[PDB]
Amino acid sequence: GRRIQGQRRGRGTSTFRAPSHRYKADLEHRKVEDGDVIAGTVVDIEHDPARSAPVAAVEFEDGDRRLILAPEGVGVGDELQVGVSAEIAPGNTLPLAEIPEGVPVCNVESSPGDGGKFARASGVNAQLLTHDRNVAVVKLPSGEMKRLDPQCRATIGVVAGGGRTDKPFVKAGNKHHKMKARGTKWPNVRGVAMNAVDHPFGGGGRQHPGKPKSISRNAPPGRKVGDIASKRTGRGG
Amino acid sequence: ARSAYSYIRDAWENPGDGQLAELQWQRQQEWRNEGAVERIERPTRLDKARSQGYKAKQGVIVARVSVRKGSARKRRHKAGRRSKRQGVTRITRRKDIQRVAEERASRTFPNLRVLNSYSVGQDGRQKWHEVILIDPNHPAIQNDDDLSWICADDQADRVFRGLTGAGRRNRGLSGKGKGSEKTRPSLRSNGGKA
Amino acid sequence: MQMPRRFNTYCPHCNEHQEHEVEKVRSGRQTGMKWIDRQRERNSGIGNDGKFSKVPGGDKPTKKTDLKYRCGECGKAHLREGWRAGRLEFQE
Amino acid sequence: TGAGTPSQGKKNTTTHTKCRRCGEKSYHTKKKVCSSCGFGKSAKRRDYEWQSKAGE
RNA sequence: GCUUUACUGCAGGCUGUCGCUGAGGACUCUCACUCCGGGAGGAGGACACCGAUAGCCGGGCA
RNA sequence: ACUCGUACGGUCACUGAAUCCUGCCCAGUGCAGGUAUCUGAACACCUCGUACAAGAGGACGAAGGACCUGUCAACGGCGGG
RNA sequence: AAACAUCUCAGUAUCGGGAGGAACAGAAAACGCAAUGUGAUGUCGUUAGUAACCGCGAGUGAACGCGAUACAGCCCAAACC
Ligand SMILES: [Cl-]
Ligand SMILES: [Cl-]
Ligand SMILES: [Cl-]
Ligand SMILES: [Cl-]
Ligand SMILES: [K+]
Ligand SMILES: [Mg+2]
Ligand SMILES: [Mg+2]
Ligand SMILES: [Mg+2]
Ligand SMILES: [Mg+2]
Ligand SMILES: [Mg+2]
Ligand SMILES: [Mg+2]
Ligand SMILES: [Mg+2]
Ligand SMILES: [Mg+2]
Ligand SMILES: [Mg+2]
Ligand SMILES: [Mg+2]
Ligand SMILES: [Mg+2]
Ligand SMILES: [Mg+2]
Ligand SMILES: [Mg+2]
Ligand SMILES: [Mg+2]
Ligand SMILES: [Mg+2]
Ligand code: NA
Ligand code: NA
Ligand code: NA
Ligand code: NA
Ligand code: NA
Ligand code: NA
Ligand code: NA
Ligand code: NA
Ligand code: NA
Ligand code: NA
Ligand code: NA
Repeated sequence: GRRIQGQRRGRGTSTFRAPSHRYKADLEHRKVEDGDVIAGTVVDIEHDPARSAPVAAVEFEDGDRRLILAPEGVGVGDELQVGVSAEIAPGNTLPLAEIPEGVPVCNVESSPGDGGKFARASGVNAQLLTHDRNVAVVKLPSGEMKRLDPQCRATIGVVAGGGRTDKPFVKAGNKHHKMKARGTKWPNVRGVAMNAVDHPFGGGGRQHPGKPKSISRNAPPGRKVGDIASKRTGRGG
Repeated sequence: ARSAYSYIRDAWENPGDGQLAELQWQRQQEWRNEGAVERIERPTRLDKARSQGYKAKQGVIVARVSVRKGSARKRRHKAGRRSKRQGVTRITRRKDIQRVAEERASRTFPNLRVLNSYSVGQDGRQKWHEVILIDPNHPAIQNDDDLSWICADDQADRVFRGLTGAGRRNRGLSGKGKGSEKTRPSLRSNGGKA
Repeated sequence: MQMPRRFNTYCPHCNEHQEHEVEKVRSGRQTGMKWIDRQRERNSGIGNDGKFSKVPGGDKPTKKTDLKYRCGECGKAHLREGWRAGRLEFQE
Repeated sequence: TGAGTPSQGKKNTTTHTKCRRCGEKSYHTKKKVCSSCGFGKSAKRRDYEWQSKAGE
């Protein structure tokens, strides 16, 4: 049997790779020696082809010009600050410890220094619940209670572009255009429509999977399709 | 009485005990950041080195060589292969890690030829061996009775022909008696059955 | 069928007719040191191993009598041919 | 559209050109590697034992 | 060529154990080793990774 | 590779616009969770044995299974009297 | 092998690296016609399709020794300077 489509992806051929050369920049926080002195101005508001969300262009004191992840409510001319003693204003990036409890935050660091990792997409946000000298418990958009090093920086506010998901694509044409600007193969042929040779759900006199859809975690790649290690399925119950 | 060498040689009989063990745990740290083929100025095991051919002369070079630990990094068969030849993990090469080291080294130093080699430790994911090479184009050695022979043309690229000491040991040419039926005078003239 | 425990039959050892006790041959243990037990560990490797990959065959509808006939005086036993008996219960 | 006669018409791309090393028209100007002598891939002339019979 | 609860295998996943590997049936610590950090240092810590072995699964493959 | 990506995500599958709806079955098969007890390999540990070794036996016991639960918009089912 | 998985084809075909005019091997931690015996290594003849291996199936298959060819023997390490 030939390799299934999921295996082709792993090679990282052109068809599957993301259009990097077309992308703008990796949105990371600013590395400050210390002091918190670092502050800049919002020059413009652009659209990041990589996240479909907006982005803010900023110019600091020391000459630095770097595009940053634009939360909601930031405009041209405004002022942002990066550091330990930064003001608690929307957009200002600072460690979790300095941030008061119950405030919506985005672009949270998974480890201090990495430059952000959590809460980055359209209109999402984390939630700072607890404080300690050792821990800092954050509520990630998925609802999980992430325990974090209070030294990890995070931006105040919710990510802009909220409400994108709300309106349907309406037509194949529009989806096509979204996907072209991503490293995803599109469209998608259901494995049950393929031949016996091309995918486990293939073949048969009609369209149906011969094997039960759920499948073990331990299964080798090439067979790992369908409902993976499902803790259950359906909605009923 | 016992020479200074005999101490180094004894210390190395149990590299996990005493001062040597305290030494290994140190160096190894610095050894893991070092490249594959590194030229060191002096033999770690001076005794063994000398006992293999080492001399503090011009044209005598030493070097440490680090190799990944393991079994056959053999790729799985793509075409039809019966159950017996279906191995990838288990089967191992017929060439020992020490010999692999000698080659990586001889290559790194093209013009030089390989005298001998010896182990100098190993951790959980690599083994080290030092290598004694000689510059057969240097008058010091062309004139040195004790090493002269290495210049002979028919000694060129010897490590690759298995002519090392570690080579003959790998080829099963130790005992001149029983067992050597299939190895002497060479593996190829015996149809490769050892 | 039924078969008595002790009965007077001829023993090929002392050379005469005396009382013979009938006992069922009990399986003696394997050492794991025989030649077939050293070849199993030898010939076995990657993939198929030939005969060592052969699992137990089968059963016949009725087994023959596997017995030992131990005499009373000398104490020696003798193996005799077997007949197809579904069950063999001794009397006393 | 047949792969035959009709698809012969587009064939006007250049590929194998005169190899500087061996002198054959086997220098793939898109790969810059010779199919014959191997110039561009190996410093050693490409040669295989199957270019002739086994006992030869 | 394809399939499977056909025979025998193999990758692969899970798991015990061996080594890497150190200090005082549950626990502390740091020095190996890991990761982040430009650095100072931060996090993990004899675990993880990797080499060996053992049992289970194993048409993804032969 | 995905990824200059971070759950309003990207992966894996099924169904295939809107509209009205989508019943009952977890027995079997599958996946997932638990599990007193039961089953369960090798090293180390014990006895036996061998001046050593082969080998016999004991104790402990992981994943897995037995056993219980969950789950069908999971494979699939929805009869006879 | 009258299928076929060990086995066979076969360490063959093919691939990677390399030397010379020839290569390789080589002066016993050897042989074990057990001896009061032989005395580096190739190669030729023989031992011999013998011993040994093998779903003990098909098939695979040496050595010591003898008879010849050609013969040849050496140097470090360390002790002590
Ligand atoms: Cl999408
Ligand atoms: Cl060499
Ligand atoms: Cl009986
Ligand atoms: Cl003789
Ligand atoms: K075969
Ligand atoms: Mg990034
Ligand atoms: Mg949707
Ligand atoms: Mg794409
Ligand atoms: Mg589709
Ligand atoms: Mg079709
Ligand atoms: Mg299939
Ligand atoms: Mg259908
Ligand atoms: Mg269907
Ligand atoms: Mg096997
Ligand atoms: Mg890194
Ligand atoms: Mg098949
Ligand atoms: Mg020869
Ligand atoms: Mg047969
Ligand atoms: Mg053979
Ligand atoms: Mg002999
Ligand atoms: Na199907
Ligand atoms: Na060389
Ligand atoms: Na052999
Ligand atoms: Na053997
Ligand atoms: Na076919
Ligand atoms: Na059921
Ligand atoms: Na069920
Ligand atoms: Na045949
Ligand atoms: Na056939
Ligand atoms: Na004789
Ligand atoms: Na066989």
